[PDB]
Amino acid sequence: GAMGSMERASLIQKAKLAEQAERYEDMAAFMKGAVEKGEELSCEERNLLSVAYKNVVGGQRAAWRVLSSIEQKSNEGPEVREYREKVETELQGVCDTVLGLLDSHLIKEAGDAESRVFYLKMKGDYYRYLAEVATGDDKKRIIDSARSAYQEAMDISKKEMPPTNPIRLGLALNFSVFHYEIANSPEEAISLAKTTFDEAMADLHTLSEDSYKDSTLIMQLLRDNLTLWT
Amino acid sequence: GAMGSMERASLIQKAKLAEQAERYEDMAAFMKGAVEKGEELSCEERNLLSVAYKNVVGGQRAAWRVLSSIEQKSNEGPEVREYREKVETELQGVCDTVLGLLDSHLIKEAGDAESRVFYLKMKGDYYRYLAEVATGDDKKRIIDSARSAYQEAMDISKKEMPPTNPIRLGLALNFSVFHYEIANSPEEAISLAKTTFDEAMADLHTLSEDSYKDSTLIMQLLRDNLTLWT
Amino acid sequence: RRFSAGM
Amino acid sequence: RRFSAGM
Ligand SMILES: N=C(N)c1cc(-c2ccccc2)c(CNC(=O)c2cccc3c2OCC3)s1
Ligand SMILES: N=C(N)c1cc(-c2ccccc2)c(CNC(=O)c2cccc3c2OCC3)s1
Ligand SMILES: [Cl-]
Ligand SMILES: [Cl-]
Repeated sequence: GAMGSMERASLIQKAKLAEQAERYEDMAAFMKGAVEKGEELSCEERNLLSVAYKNVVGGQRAAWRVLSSIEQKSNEGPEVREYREKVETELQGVCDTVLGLLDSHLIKEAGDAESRVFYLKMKGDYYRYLAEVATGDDKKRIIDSARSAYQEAMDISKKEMPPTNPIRLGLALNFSVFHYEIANSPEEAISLAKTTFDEAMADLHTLSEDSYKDSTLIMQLLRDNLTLWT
Repeated sequence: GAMGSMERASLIQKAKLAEQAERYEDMAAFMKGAVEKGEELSCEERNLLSVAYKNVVGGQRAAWRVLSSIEQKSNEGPEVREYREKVETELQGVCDTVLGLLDSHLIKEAGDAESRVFYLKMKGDYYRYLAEVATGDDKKRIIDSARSAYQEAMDISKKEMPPTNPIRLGLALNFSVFHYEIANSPEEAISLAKTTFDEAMADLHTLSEDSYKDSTLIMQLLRDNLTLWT
Repeated sequence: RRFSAGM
Repeated sequence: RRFSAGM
């Protein structure tokens, strides 16, 4: 790896700098290097990993959707399809890289609920991004891989975390989006969002002012989706 | 070049797609490939080239300024300097690529005023970006190279273009920014912006409604700079 | 557009 | 921040 000669601490420091500079491809490369040092990641480090790849894949997904729409309109030369394929291939490569980091070896070394749920949610997320562009023989298996990762994360989070935990809430939010637009299960999506919102509501009284702000921020995303979906 | 096997027309088509997808590094790579086909560029094609590299170098410059500020504060480990240097080197490479396209062989083949002024302005612009980060033995020569390109463009534009021409106006705007913040000549900057604005004003009566909108848009940038500078 | 956690 | 043409 091109980051093999840099100290772990310097990679983390430079990831934080790259975030401030909005250099998210650099940020992701630095955090990939940090993961490849082989040590477990702290809470803050896990968030840096997540933010970096979310921004990288988010730009690719937004581009793919623009190109796919143009391509669709043009089917109502080969250049549109070719360029959509180029972006799609690059996106799949990013998802494969993230999934490879989780499988080698973040998940197997993650014993605490906060770390294991975080990584299993990420695994579901990046299989979901693969499913957004999937069309061939393996699409159903891609979908089931996302479902399986989300489900294991949900099972742990329900046993080990309070209903206001922000990781638990963000997991439920994304699993509900999975149901709605990947699995064609809008009723499951709505039920999960509502149950998650209501159980978090009833737990807010246990929280500090800061935790309350953290949880209600994500609850608002659940509510906004319910308003869009109902 | 990695774009050597693609048709010129397909490269231009994909540059337009990449713009719609906000994939500006791709856009620049496609337009570099189009230039390297060896034919002159049309007005529209010149704009695609300009937009692509403006967005690429603009992200790098914005990142460099964030990092340089952090570095300065830290001088009131080596990681901040190292990462600023990395971004700076990448930025210089982009400027060198653009300047190489202009020198091989866009400028020498540009005979019309609109194309020659466009390219000489671009040459000034990318030497100016080099000057923004320059500190060593060659900084004065970098500054003079920007000045020389801007000056030749100004001389042609004054002889061959009306004072409301948008290329002429954008050239004068950028040469005025060069004076203000690169050449430490704020009075020259203010004088150029004011004279450019006033001579354009007096020519607006010759324009169509569409041209009037084009010219007054850039005049407003001249005015806003004068308000900031006075 | 619906929200996911990262957005 | 001052304007240049590209912005
Ligand atoms: N560099 C970054 N972008 C971050 C660094 C740290 C960090 C973590 C631990 C210690 C120090 C810093 C982050 C922590 N989580 C969030 O911001 C966040 C996002 C969504 C929901 C919630 C969140 O907080 C709890 C609720 S994000
Ligand atoms: N793809 C793009 N981003 C563009 C394609 C074309 C184009 C050119 C010729 C024919 C067809 C399209 C562009 C033309 N110029 C501008 O927009 C512009 C920018 C600044 C000032 C002015 C401008 O217009 C005159 C005044 S920009
Ligand atoms: Cl392509
Ligand atoms: Cl670096």
